[PDB]
Amino acid sequence: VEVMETVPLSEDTIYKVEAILLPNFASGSNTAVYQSRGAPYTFTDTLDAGSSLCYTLAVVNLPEIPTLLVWEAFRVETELIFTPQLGSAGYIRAQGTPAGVEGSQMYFWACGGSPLDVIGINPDPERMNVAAGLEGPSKENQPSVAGIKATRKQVTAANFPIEIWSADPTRNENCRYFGRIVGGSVTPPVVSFGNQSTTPLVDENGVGILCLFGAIYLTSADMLGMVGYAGNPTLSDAYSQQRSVQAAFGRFFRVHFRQRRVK
Amino acid sequence: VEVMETVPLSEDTIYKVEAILLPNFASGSNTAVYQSRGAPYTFTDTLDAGSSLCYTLAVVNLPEIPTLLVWEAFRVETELIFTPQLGSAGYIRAQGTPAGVEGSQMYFWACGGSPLDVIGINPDPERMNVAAGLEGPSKENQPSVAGIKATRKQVTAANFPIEIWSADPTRNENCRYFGRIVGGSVTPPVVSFGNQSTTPLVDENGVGILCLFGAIYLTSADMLGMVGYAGNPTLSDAYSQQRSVQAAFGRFFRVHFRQRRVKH
Amino acid sequence: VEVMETVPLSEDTIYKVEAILLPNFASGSNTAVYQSRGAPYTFTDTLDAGSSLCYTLAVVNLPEIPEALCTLLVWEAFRVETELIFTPQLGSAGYIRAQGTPAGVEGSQMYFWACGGSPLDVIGINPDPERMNVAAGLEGPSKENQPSVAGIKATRKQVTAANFPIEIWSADPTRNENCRYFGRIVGGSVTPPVVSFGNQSTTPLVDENGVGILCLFGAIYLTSADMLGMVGYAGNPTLSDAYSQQRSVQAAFGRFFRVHFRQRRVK
Amino acid sequence: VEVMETVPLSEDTIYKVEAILLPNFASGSNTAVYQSRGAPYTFTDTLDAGSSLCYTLAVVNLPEIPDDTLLVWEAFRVETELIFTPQLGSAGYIRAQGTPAGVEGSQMYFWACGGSPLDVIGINPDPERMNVAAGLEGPSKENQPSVAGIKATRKQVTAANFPIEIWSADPTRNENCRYFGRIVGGSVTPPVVSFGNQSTTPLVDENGVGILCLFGAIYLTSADMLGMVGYAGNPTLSDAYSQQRSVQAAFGRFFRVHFRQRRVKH
Amino acid sequence: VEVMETVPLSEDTIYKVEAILLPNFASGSNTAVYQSRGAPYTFTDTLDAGSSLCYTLAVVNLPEIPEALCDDTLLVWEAFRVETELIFTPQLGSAGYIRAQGTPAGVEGSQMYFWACGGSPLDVIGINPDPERMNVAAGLEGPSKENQPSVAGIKATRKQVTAANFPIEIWSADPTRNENCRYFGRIVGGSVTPPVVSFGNQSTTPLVDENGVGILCLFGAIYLTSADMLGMVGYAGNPTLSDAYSQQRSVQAAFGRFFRVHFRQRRVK
Ligand code: NA
Ligand code: NA
Ligand code: NA
Ligand code: NA
Ligand code: NA
Ligand code: NA
Ligand code: NA
Repeated sequence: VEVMETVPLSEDTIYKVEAILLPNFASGSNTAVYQSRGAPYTFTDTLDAGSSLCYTLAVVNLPEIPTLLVWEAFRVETELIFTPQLGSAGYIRAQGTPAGVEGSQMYFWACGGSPLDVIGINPDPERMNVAAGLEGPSKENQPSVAGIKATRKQVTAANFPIEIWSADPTRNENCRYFGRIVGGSVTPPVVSFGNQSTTPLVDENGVGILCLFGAIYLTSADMLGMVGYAGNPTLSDAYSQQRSVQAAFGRFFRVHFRQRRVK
Repeated sequence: VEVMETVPLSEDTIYKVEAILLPNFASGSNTAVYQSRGAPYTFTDTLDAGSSLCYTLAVVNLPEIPTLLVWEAFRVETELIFTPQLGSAGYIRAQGTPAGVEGSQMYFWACGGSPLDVIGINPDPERMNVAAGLEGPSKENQPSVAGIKATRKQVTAANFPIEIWSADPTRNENCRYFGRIVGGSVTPPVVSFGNQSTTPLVDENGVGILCLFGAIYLTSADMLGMVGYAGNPTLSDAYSQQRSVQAAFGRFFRVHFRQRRVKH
Repeated sequence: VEVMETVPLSEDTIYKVEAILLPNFASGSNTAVYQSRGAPYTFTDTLDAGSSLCYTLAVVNLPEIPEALCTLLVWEAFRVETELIFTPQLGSAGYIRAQGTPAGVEGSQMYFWACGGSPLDVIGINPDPERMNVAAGLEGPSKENQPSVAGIKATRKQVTAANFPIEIWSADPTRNENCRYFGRIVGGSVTPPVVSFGNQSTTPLVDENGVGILCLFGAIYLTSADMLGMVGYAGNPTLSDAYSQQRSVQAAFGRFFRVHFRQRRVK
Repeated sequence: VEVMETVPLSEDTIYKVEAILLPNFASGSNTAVYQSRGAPYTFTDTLDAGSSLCYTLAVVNLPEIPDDTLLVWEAFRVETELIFTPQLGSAGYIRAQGTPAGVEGSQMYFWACGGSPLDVIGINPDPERMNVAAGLEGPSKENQPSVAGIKATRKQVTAANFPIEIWSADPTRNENCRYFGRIVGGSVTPPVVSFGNQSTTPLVDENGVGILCLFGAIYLTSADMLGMVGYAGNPTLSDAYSQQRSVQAAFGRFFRVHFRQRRVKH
Repeated sequence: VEVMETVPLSEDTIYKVEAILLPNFASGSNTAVYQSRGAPYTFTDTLDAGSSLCYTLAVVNLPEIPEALCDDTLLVWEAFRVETELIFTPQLGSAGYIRAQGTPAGVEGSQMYFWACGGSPLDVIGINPDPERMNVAAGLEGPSKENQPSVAGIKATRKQVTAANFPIEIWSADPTRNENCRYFGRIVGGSVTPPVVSFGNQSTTPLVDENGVGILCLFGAIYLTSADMLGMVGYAGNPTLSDAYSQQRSVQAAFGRFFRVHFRQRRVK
């Protein structure tokens, strides 16, 4: 598509979308399950549906506009919704203190004119399996790296686990995304939030996200760590059967649009 | 409301409000309790009044001003008041050293023309309860997420626990807020403070907080971690009965105002 | 006072003050005790003189300005260089027997400096008044059954002597009008300190109107406190119950200040 | 070479290269072995081929370009990003703490873009005790001290078997190259990987001159070690399971390099 | 001296110095010992030569300037910016292993990262942190024994780093001196703190003051000083971080600190 000039700003040529994407521990491709804590995360060699956080997706329809004019997203405000977890996450008997949330984390958002492109990799393919309800890589004896043989798909269903699928920097042409992954078994999360920040979506030529299909595609995943059961001990072998993934309560998006002429 | 021009600055067309919001571990709606350490935090299934930190609110009336002129808050200085805690927090017997303050944290302030809008979510509703003296989510079988069915309220009383209520980004239109949450069981807090920094409150159009009701609404919550009892061991099973939430001693606000012409 | 223009710069109308403020574990008001490690910090319910780090203060007289009174000329501090003096602590702090390695310095921290035209205004709060006492040699809050918060009943005064413990006294943001200060507190029982230093950085002291610290009393007031953590005794185990009797607060060796002045007309 | 003016930008005078460099636990100089986890890292006195992460190299051909001066491609900026996913149970579990182990430990994040191979210095950190296996490049055995002095072994990364535990970028060379590295120590340090598709890094020096591809190719080199991990379904971070503990690398490092044309004179 | 204008830049009026300062665990003043790991660090009350990291110094002579002295003015070399970078590699099994945690030990512990560039030697202050209990071995420069307190006051021992035997556990840069020098340091405490080393070949640091004046090489040389301690390590193939292997724990330094210093000429009176 050839990109031409923006349409002069006025009440009729601007738009905004607000959404909260909810944490998703899907059971299957067409069954997102919205809950902020997973089912207990078992220590088996298999990634299980219900305990493994998946990307959340939202496709938000934009108004029809009467060469062609399309909506162009030029900035986004995005913020996580969360509260501090003390006793809600159980307690550490050995330290006589609330456990809180801690562990490995992922903070991720994307805004695009089409679905998020991802690469699916099994990190320990001699040993690790992906349950039938979740999208896993193809079984083609490919190595555990992001090469030409790696499985590539788009996030168009509820069951893409974040422990398998990474954003594909070789695609995602008409999309902006940002991610941060933190390792460690007990690492503290840090969640900053407010209502004053905004992120531009325009490239070096001043071009934002062109909504050529008349919708905006929002994708997110926000894992903050692991937690136990409220009122119970945790962070011990004895209570390993109750340890669960904690996600944020939601990721807010406010996307701002103008109109762009394209050919 | 239609926002028009600012009034030319002069002695009579500016104002400032100073306040220190004090930590609050309320026992009920109409009873804030100002203390910087909570009652001991018990490991039960219930969030209890007295041991769970709640938002602190202040509504500060602004002078009458003789289309309509209103006070517009355009910037704020806000700072935490605290001191290092060593032996005041107990000691760790196994490590032969003062315990200090450590654990999960929240640092939060808001400035607005009306009360802070919040979302209330029970993070483990099958197991966790909120005591009668605290505001809890409605019991409508909603899932534990910030969706359409999540309980939405305004912070208009002393008994909104931070372990339940988060600022609502779908609302708070005439308000600026900033928050930071740190997890972990024993995470060290970091508190920086001074008297040289300021934060603007104006949006993209140069418009600050319009005090349409003739008052500025300040809201804060500042949890620095957990502590034990001075002179006693802590961070062990044996002394969990004494472990308490530590808040800052206060959050200072200095809010600066000009006047703005508006049309209702 | 009403602030007017700066006096044009020249050899005669600028000045600088250099000082190193030394760590102070005072035993009383008029006898600062300069040492970089406190007496062993006991686990009693009392903050003890000798083991608790106190603010350090220096009041430095500035030159008389000839024909100052007419409008009056005063010295105006408009920027400051300030840096901590320290060295890495390995075996000097003892060793951790269980981990077979030098202990170093670790624990809760405070880094603080202030520059002003009068003493630092502070608020004094006992964090656990049902249980904790302040020893008689140190300035403590008044005993007026006030809650342990920074409210209107909290004890307020100025740091004018050697015996204000940092575990009690915090800078007062409702006062300190002709003073700039910056503090950072770090919690945790074993937190590593980080000390960055150099001789290239400078901090401005001017407000939004371009006005720095006006030295109306004829002196610059410097206040500091720099606690880096806890340490043991060289050659001995530490970080254990058995050696808790030897655990002491470590401060920096000094805080350097270089304050730069010009002249300002007021009335 | 004398550097002259850039060629006016147009469709025919600009180019870009995309590549994903893959983690390499080489068995020998002849063959990179692309895998994101090493073979188990044994606690012997020898660095072993297959368990030690090596630099990855890619030489990417650029198009031929149609007085005594020449046009060459000039790389003026680069987008580079790591491809990874969070590791929970895929890394085993910590039995004592009843929780997934994740990835943690010492780290290295490194990229280079150049007109010729990366210049490196090879140092044995403990030469009285530590050996380097025959399948990996090690320093010369010339009784040199364990420091980066004039006697240290200097080589270029032109093969698959340069272990990052021995070979560091040489700041005395690497003239027509930009590189950036970060090493993090500690036995259990959490890695932090930030990524996105909005960031770009300039490659131009103080004279506005980028990487001059005098040989008609761009040389990319990387290494990205994120920590250690165990086996999925098994305990780890204990003596009992030390025989399974393995180095974890990123799944790949993406590069997108942007070029213009520069007039030069040999 | 009175500083005047810079000399117009040209091939003949610019210069650069490159050096790699190597880690030094000296046993005496005139005998630097270049090695990146010290001898085992004993837990005695004495800082020992061979196990304590000392500053490394390089004094590099600059070229004579033709007709440098003329009328009442003199040309001198002025250092106006510096690139400096640490040379290191990740340490896994090279540092031993932690038996209890079934993993390589790596490098961890207290750290110091320091560089200085000047027209004369680095001015330092020497302080014994625990003078009732701690001694400095005879081969190393230590504070004077004058009953001075353990602080940076007027009785603290002051001198310059002019030899190989100034331990970093004693000697700190002196902010009351170092007039014609720029320095930068960072100390990190803790018993097991991870080091973080960032490096590249794109960064440069200016050496000019508020008046645009860099380091004036009035003595005809550039003085480079560095110290880079990254933590502690064990022995390759052995357990570490335990009481049983404490006798093998050693300080780990960087393999070198690179400097590239850039000069122009400055007229002085
Ligand atoms: Na499983
Ligand atoms: Na549409
Ligand atoms: Na409870
Ligand atoms: Na005591
Ligand atoms: Na080995
Ligand atoms: Na070519
Ligand atoms: Na010793």
